[PDB]
Amino acid sequence: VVACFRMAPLYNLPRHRAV
Amino acid sequence: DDFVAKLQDNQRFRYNEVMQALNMSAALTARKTKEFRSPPQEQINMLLNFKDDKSECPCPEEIRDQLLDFHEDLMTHCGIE
Repeated sequence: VVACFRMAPLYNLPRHRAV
Repeated sequence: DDFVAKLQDNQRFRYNEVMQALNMSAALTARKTKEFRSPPQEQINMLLNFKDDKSECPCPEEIRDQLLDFHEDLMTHCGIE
């Protein structure tokens, strides 16, 4: 269930997209 | 720039904590990683619930404080206050 739980973390995104 | 960096660091640390503690339960880990499996826009709309007192946001009090200070500085600069 680990892969299903891990879908799209915000911390993995680049800084500008998160900004 | 720095607010989102602190938020990202905390969201990574909390994910590390939940991955360490996932062995405790099966369905409680489910809500806990609901946040991490949510789409990024929903994640950040959830993390930006510092206002009022609903408290469903899991972001810590200090990170709440920098945003609450910047917001009142911006309101003072806009003249609303």
